Amino acid sequence: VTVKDVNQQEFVRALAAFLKKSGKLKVPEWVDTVKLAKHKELAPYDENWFYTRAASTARHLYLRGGAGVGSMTKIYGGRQRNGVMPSHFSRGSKSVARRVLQALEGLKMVEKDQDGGRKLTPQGQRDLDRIAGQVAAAKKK
Amino acid sequence: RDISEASVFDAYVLPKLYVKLHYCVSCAIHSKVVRNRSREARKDRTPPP
Amino acid sequence: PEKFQHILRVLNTNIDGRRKIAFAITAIKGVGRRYAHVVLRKADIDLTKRAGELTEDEVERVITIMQNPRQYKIPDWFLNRQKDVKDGKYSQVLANGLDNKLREDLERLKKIRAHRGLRHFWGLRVRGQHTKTTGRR
Amino acid sequence: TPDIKLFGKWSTDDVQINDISLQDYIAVKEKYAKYLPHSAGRYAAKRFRKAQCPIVERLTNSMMMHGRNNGKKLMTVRIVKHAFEIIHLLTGENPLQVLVNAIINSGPREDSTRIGRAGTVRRQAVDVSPLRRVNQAIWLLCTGAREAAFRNIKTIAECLADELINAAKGSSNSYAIKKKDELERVAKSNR
Amino acid sequence: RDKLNNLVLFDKATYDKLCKEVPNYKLITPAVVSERLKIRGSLARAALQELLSKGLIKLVSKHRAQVIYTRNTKG
Amino acid sequence: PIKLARVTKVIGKTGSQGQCTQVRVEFMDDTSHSTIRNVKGPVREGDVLTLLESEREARRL
Amino acid sequence: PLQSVQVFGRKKTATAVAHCKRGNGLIKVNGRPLEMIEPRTLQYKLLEPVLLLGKERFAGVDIRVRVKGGGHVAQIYAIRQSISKALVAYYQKYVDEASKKEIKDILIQYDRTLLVADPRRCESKKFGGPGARARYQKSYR
RNA sequence: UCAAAGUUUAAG
RNA sequence: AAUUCCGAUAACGAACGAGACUCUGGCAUGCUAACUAGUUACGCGACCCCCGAGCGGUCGGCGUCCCCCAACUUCUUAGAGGGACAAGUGGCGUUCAGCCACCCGAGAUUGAGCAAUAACAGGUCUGUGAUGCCCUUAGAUGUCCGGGGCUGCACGCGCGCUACACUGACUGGCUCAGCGUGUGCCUACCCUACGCCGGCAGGCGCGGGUAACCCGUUGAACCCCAUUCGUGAUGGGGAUCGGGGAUUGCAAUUAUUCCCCAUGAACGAGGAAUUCCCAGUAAGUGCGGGUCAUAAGCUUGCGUUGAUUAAGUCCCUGCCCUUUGUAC
Repeated sequence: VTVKDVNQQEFVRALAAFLKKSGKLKVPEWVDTVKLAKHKELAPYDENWFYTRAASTARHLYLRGGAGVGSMTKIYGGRQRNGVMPSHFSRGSKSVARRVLQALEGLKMVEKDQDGGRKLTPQGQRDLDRIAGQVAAAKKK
Repeated sequence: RDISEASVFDAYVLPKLYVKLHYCVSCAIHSKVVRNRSREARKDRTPPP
Repeated sequence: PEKFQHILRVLNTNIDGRRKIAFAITAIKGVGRRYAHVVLRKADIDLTKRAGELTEDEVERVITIMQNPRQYKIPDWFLNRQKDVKDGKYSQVLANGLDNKLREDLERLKKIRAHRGLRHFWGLRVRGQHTKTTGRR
Repeated sequence: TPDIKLFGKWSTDDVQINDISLQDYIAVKEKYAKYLPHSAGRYAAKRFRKAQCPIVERLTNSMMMHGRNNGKKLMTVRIVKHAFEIIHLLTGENPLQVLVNAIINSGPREDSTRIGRAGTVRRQAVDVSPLRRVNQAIWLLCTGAREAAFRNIKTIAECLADELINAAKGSSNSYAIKKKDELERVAKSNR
Repeated sequence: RDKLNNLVLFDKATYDKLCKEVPNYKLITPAVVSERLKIRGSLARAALQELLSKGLIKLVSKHRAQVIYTRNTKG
Repeated sequence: PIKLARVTKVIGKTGSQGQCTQVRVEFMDDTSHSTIRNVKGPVREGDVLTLLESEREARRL
Repeated sequence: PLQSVQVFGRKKTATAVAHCKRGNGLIKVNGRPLEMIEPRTLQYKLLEPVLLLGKERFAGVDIRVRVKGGGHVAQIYAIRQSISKALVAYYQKYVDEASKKEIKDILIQYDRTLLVADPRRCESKKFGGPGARARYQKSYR
């Protein structure tokens, strides 16, 4: 069983837990202080969010390769309340995406590809698709 | 038919309420007893059907 | 759980213990949902708690962080007064102190007889918005 | 599932319509009661095409209302399902039957058509069409449920359930059933 | 007319009322608990989660906006 | 007495603004009976009205 | 020789192509089974044909579907049309016509949408208003 | 099978 | 739908308009087509690591590495054809013109473009090296440079945006578009992938792109799924205002824009009034194009989600014909 056979929501939860248990990611200094994108009124309520979005980046990379930082900002984009003016798009934070991608690089989940942009690697394909199998074998539900 | 149903007398032919009315022009025209006519059709003093 | 305060008195303000802590603090002039959350993370508090819970030590600990942000790594940006003319400091002004700092700046512009102070003095819009159509008070 | 079609969970059969008039224009079953109350459904094409649209779909559509909820069907599909769940727990019996009953005692019987009458407006009573009775019922009770659910802690679904229950029961307690008897009373007052 | 003031606490009498009464209802939602009592809403949700964990009330559905709970599952 | 009545012939659309269909009705219980009446809403040949009154019979309006 | 059939469904701008093949009846959209896709409230939709006709009719025909264009709902209505249409086209060609006819009848009495595609498509805006038919507000006084 | 509805630059 | 027809007949036979027409929308497993579409399913020739299922075979899944001496056009682009006519069946209609229904299937109706006569003393001389006359013409009403102003606020009106929340807000997560546009220019500069530095706006490197080639499977929003919050002017709302930081520019103070922290107003659905709209429409929802160094609360396009109610009538407001009255 691959990762596409699993309900992607409960996948990223399991991948995040995996990345915590490993405990060799490289969460930078800011995490606590940072906003996460110019969209946001607030920072994340889940205090160990870095692990979660790292997981989310990895799974995105499995599904679609060649994803640069700009591509990672575009995917983590949304609405921007101008408040009294109407809403627009805004690309997500670059640096956090870049730190996530550099963290995965150190893990050896991923590798910077030819023709630019990240792709995940075999050793990364391991973990992603291993935990998919774990989720599939959780229970018939 | 409701009255025929609840009549005492068998069959019974009903009555009729007769009135000769007298409209003056104003009141005739307003109540559409008489419309106007074109200058040539004014002269057709046959009644309508 | 926790049957203690419920209502709080901190830095001249009456914080609703009834409220949840990150949003309870913000009652104070000078701290917004950003800064309160930051302050709570540096305190290392389970912020799911209500403000009516919490030990008196914990609330004092929070106050000390809030007052002196840069000693517990609350960075430069998260500071409502950066590079503030009266000394070249960078810090976060709170409570009546904030309102006093504001009044000093308006008073400074007034004393200078700058444009922006004059409009402030005249009770007009300062940030060059059109005044033909709006703010009829 | 292959022989008989459930509504996710609920049954189509054993849903008896009382009033021979609401019948025909309530499509809880011809035989045709589908899985979902969402549908592609171009039922606005011709005049009476509307009548053969299912009543649970029609209820969903009516729910999808008051600016901010315009077009948000799935939003309201979920609402409907939750209201049906809540009806099942609270009342028992099929929530589709409860809904049908509500519809039957919530549509008017006669209304007062605004005729001119010289100049100043005084109406005459007239006797409403079954489709029109079904339409009104639907929107009345949907609206009553909506109006209930604004500024207090109560989900739309829950309100929607409470309205349908108090319509099915001749409660004089739902918005819709009370509104209907007020129209009827006005009608009688100029019949 | 409306001015509704709620509780946010483990304040004894209400907690006993939750343990006795709430498991006998048919509809058990945070909203319905809040209208029965004078309990906040978040407090109501937590209380209903505790009763789930204890095994005194039954899960119907656990959806984003609305959760639904039932009587014990009697016999 | 709430009498039901099946429509035999939808006659023509009256009402000031155009609204009340003038409808000819068979009286359901005893089909010898046949009145006319006005109706708010969309009507068609072969449906059933619920008449609360059963003795009024409208004409022009 | 293999039994291949590539049939499309449409809805506004959603070209869902379902591709039937002599297999064991998996039925997966893009790269995943019918229990995600993930508007999810509209799961019974993309299930409908299978639920109507049963697993017995599908049984020996594996169907890989690919979708693009449209939005979430339109895509579901496309795939639902397509997989049913594909099944009918398989039965036409590599089974027998009386069997097809029976399937077609069973689908249509449920809904004509399953085979016939809606012509309805987004109407063009004209100047003097924010949309097609609505106009900008008139001032008068 | 009839409620109320008056007036219109000197400035071409 | 139509001065559209049929039919009547001191008229006859014509012209315009309407219709036809042009573009568009939707049907074609039919035909012609492809490395600037897909590839399409094969072949899996594979790479590839346990990638997974699985003892191992065989399968599931993509990323792609793929050319060409694989196979084609289902999806794609766009050609020229076809395709619906009121043609069929039943009524209704002078058994004409036609109307209604139903079959087959798009059911005459997808939506635009074009658009007569005669007008108006409508607007436009501030679009023109279209232009009469009048004015002015070196201390210029010419022209250029500096500065200011068109943005000034007791107030009144018009089109707009944002809201007043929990059918919600926030924080995560998941996941689908379509018209377009783009440098190497008519006077100085575009779209921008990828890599680092920066919380953020942004900065610095290298690349691709006169474009179905690169941006770009344009990974849009709403939506969907888990968050907390709990009817409190509340975490709804985001005005006003203080401090800082970016870019555009020759120059931004009267805040050019953008980012950040802080501040946190009225507003709890709007009186009399009155606008717009009938099908993928209204409404929500974003994204293009225009202007544009800097750049949309406007506009003009685009899709995405998708209702209620009508299928009628002359009551109001108007319009078209006929008769009529008229001191206009």
